[PDB]
Amino acid sequence: SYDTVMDKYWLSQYVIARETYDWYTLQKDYETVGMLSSPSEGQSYASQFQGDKALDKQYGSNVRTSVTIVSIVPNGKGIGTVRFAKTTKRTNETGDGETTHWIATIGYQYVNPSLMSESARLTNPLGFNVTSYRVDPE
Repeated sequence: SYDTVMDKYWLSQYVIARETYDWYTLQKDYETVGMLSSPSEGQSYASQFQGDKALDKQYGSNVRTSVTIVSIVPNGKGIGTVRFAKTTKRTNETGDGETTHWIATIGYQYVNPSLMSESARLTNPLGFNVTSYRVDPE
């Protein structure tokens, strides 16, 4: 399925943007999630970078969390399931970090792309749009 392959691409892009923590990549990841999410899901994502305990304020460049996509099942019923690993490393230090495994359940749709600017279509050509997101331990 062309649709299946394309859904997998965007679900993958979304999880990577949303679960990665990299100081030098943060603004771009943040905007990618923002652009690919509904207002409600976007504000909910953003809450982690708000306030005193905002993640960037706490970590700076001393922590990096990298994502590895393990498997993806879209279901054609507007929900996709993404299994992935997170590896967190304290950048100044050595070793390999902790790796943990998760399952993201993602509600998503595609919105008419004609209703966006050509510029916005350069980052989201198909109107991919995440309406709900949850992450649960394996």
